[PDB]
Amino acid sequence: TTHYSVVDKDGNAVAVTYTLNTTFGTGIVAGESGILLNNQMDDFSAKPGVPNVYGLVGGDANAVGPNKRPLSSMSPTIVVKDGKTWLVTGSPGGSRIITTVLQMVVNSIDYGLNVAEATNAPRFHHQWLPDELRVEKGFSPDTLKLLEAKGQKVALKEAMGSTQSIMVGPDGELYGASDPRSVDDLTAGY
Amino acid sequence: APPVSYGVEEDVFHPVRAKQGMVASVDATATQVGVDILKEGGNAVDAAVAVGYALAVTHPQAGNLGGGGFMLIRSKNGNTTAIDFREMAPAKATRDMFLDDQGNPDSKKSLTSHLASGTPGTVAGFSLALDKYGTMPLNKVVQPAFKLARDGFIVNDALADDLKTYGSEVLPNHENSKAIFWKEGEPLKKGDTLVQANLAKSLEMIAENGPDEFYKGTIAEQIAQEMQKNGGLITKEDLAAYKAVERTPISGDYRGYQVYSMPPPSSGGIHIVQILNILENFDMKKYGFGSADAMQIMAEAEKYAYADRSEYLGDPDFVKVPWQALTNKAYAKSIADQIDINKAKPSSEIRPGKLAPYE
Repeated sequence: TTHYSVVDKDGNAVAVTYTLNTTFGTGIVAGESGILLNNQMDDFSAKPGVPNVYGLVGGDANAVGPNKRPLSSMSPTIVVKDGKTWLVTGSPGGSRIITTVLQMVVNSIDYGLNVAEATNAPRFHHQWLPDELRVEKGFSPDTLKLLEAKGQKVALKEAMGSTQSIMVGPDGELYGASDPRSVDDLTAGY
Repeated sequence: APPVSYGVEEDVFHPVRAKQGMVASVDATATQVGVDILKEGGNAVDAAVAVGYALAVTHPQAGNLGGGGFMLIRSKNGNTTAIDFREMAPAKATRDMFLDDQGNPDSKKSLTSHLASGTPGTVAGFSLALDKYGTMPLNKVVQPAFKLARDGFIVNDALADDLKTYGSEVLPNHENSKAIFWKEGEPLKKGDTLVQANLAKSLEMIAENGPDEFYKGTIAEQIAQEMQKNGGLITKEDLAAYKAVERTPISGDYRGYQVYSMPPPSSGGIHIVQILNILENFDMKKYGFGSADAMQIMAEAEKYAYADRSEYLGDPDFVKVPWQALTNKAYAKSIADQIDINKAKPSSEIRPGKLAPYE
């Protein structure tokens, strides 16, 4: 999965998140078309109560069905401030997309972090099942001990997501940030 | 909510600044394609479609023509809309198609076999958007990607590492795939040039004949054949029946800010709004980033949201999603009252909430 954001000189904005699902999808190219094929069918609940590749679970609502669109967690998002487009973001990460975008919004609104600060800040996540508070490196050992004391099952794991965001000043100035978690990414303008 | 910060010289991390247009993506080359398009006069949608096609060439890991996704568009005039171009299960798809003889899900079938594919919507999604909200003809936004495919580009660290790590698990297991991404028995390495002649042909035909090339043309034929000859389900009828769909965005209000995100078939928008609704009841600013309390509150809020996700979310065209109740501030308040700043509630004691009193 991958996400990208765009804002033009007129103030129009677009946030796109698209995917093949897993990296390279099935790895199957369709004949001589050169096009790789997705393995999006795994996003369906294969059997009630049985988790998929991302640990997500479902029932009848997300059950496999003809012509049905499998449930996705992709969240291209746009936040408005004082009536104007202010934050354009999104990210890959399957189940973690929700919490990653959530943190971008909270970091921006509640903590007053500039878009780059919000982007480079460490991330944590909890998706009910499994029952663990997943965290990246970057949080204070002291802080982490409190969480476990509170009853959280802290689990230090792999970096989460790849936000590609743009914050728009009321005067039209554009501020962007590419996730450090993705080598070779880039935010550029003119 | 405290005052916002666009960034100052004293910060540790600095955003990239621009006065006219900007593009943020996972790939330097794709980002530059987007910027060139804006410089040439195209709008955000035009640049977005160009970037999408470029990534389908330079970031085969996820950029694609054979996958699907979502797009959120907000016009300078405030009109905000969502484009659903998520894949559709084939007409022959069956509820238990991924269960083995013992009734247990076979991950191999839903991840690596020809049965794992849904009918692609990316091409349809980009055209629906370009036609209605763009200003440039398809051929112009596709051209940059076409050249990258035809003339090739240099494999960088990201692509080389991904081909080696994830590619090794599936790419060499298919002759046509191996012929493109593998070289001298190994995955392409950094510094090598990746030329994708077949993809260039597909792109050229789409730029020339429009989206019908993919859904009814030579490309559709190539997909249907690949399926028919290898136990797949996607047929020409499936491709001919695919349609991207413009939907109303899911949105909410958080401390005076309005948040717009994707609606079902995506679960993202609803739960982001729901969680924000929960957090609104707490003075997050006060606790601050990295504080045990802030993390405690958000961790708990999240549990309740994912619990509901597992129960009420699905393709809106097949099931009715209680989005109003899920994004109801009263419901969020009831969840917030259950949050103990000093003790976490086990996921075992948490179940999909009762929405009746909020519908």
